[PDB]
Amino acid sequence: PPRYGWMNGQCIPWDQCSLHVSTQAAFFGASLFEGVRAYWNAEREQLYVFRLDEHLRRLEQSAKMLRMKLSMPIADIRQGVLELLRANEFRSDVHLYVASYFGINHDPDPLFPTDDTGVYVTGTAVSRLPLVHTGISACMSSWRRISDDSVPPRIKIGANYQNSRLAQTEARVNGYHTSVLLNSRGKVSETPGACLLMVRDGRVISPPVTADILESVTRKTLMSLSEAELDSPVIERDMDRTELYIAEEVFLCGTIAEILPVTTIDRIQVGDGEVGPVTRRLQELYFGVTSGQLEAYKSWLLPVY
Amino acid sequence: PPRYGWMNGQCIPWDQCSLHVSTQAAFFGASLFEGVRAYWNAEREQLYVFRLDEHLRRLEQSAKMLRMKLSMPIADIRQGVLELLRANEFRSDVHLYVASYFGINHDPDPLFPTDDTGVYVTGTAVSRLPLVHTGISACMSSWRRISDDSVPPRIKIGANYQNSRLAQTEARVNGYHTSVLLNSRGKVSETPGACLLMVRDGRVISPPVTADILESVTRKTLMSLSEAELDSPVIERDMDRTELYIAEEVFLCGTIAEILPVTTIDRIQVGDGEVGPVTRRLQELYFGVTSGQLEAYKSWLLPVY
Ligand SMILES: *Cc1c(COP(=O)(O)O)cnc(C)c1O
Ligand SMILES: *Cc1c(COP(=O)(O)O)cnc(C)c1O
Repeated sequence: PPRYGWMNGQCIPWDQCSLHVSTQAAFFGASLFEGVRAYWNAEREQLYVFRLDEHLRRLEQSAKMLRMKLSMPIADIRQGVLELLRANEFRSDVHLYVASYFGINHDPDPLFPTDDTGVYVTGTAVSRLPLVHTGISACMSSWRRISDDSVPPRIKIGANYQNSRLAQTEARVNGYHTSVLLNSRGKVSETPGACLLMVRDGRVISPPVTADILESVTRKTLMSLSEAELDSPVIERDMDRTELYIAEEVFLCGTIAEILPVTTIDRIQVGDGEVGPVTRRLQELYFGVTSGQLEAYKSWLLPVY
Repeated sequence: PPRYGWMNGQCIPWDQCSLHVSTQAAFFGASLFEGVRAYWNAEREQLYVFRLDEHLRRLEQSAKMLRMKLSMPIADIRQGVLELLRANEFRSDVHLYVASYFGINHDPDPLFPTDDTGVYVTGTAVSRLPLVHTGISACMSSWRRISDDSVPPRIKIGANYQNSRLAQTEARVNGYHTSVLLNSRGKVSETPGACLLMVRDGRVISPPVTADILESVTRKTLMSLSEAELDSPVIERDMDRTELYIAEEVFLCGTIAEILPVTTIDRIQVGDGEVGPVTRRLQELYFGVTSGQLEAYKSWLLPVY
């Protein structure tokens, strides 16, 4: 485990990174959060946080819809990420959670938000799953994705993961790495913890932001890279379940997930069942960008030391 | 605030009733819980927990769907409720939360449930809102109720309250005590924290358990009372929004809510705008039962001292 976490402006022993059970955060999962990765480059001896700004922008914007006042400005939270990476002396890849959470209730009504707000940042060392090279199996879920006008999947909040937990538990129980949820219009949305893209007739295709998905930072990154580097704009259109059986390639992306090739869906082979060239190409760009090997994209990276 | 709470088999100072931020409970709101009320009877000097068994039965059954192993048997949790009421020396009405929660992750996948499980019980003194006598205003919500095959409202888990928080925040922002959500079939489901019933053509009517509601203990109680005492079985049928404008009465029920008469919906007067006779009658029965004044129903009550 790591030595420290960071809460409300200071590093503190990991041991005592705690919320009272009566806080809205602990009880309801009412924490708005961002997953952020830092990538270690051995040649150079540097750690690069990836697109922290896009993450912080999304947190601040999501806080509006929740009527949640940030406990401190995002600039200070940026400072926090730095303090935390450094206090733990991480010399490898790191997964971070940066959170703004509701605290103790200020009101007789327990379902109304409070003004008592805090922030914390957690990081743990991680390394790349061999599944990134191998490819994974997915199944279609029996669960339907939560809807925008009910519990918006566009807000990355602790509470919104129940829909994910059910889909993901079922997938694993049935022998798959993950599953694909249809939304209430019967179209492809995403996977419990990652956006889904496919290749058909030479084009990269992904569901639009109205398909009940989170608007992934990694998704947006791949869209830019496909456009700028492969001269292949990603087409955002609704997708059907049965298209995945005929696509040339399918793969998933997100901060934690990185880029995961999907080689079987419900045990049907995607294309010829191998990791596809577009996937590989996008993996090469993405790993290149995040580790700081491609100068053109350097302004996405925050050096830590 | 109360002096103690109860966690994992023991009373401990309220101050240190805490979860680590990395627990599934803290982060996702992955706590299965029951609201339970204890009622103080001044003549007699006794505290009666109401229908604890029905609450414990629902918790254990809900734990199955979540693949959550109870940390201890329900009999021990019953013991816990007693220990806690007594350690705090409560001599008035009490609201309790009894919770089984997921702890630290045992698995690389953060969306898969762990076997590290605990339980806790919280209680605070409360007293009856004057709104029980006055009646409240409701509005129809712009938010739609979460669905069974997405995030089941039948499971009372921390995480499932986001849908409630949004509806309830909006209600209060707009000058109402609460709101009524339609489900995805466009029918009446419930209110953020209470089931809804109405009276039309002399009959008490409530949405069925397939309208995306929690199967309320208070709901079931009122159904028995209406049947046994008023000779008026509650009819369980879908209800439309526009029926509430023409009903003779509307009222809400749940543990925390008790029985709340609803005298306006979207500022339209329900019936003649006064608390209705059926509501009053059901309030009299319900307050009679819970405080231990009606011997016929004594076996619903658990005496504490
Ligand atoms: C966080 C998340 C993703 C990944 O998005 P990023 O912004 O790339 O981290 C995808 N889907 C869901 C459901 C998520 O919560
Ligand atoms: C707990 C709850 C109720 C009330 O049910 P009881 O079993 O009477 O306590 C009603 N609706 C919702 C959404 C709830 O979570």
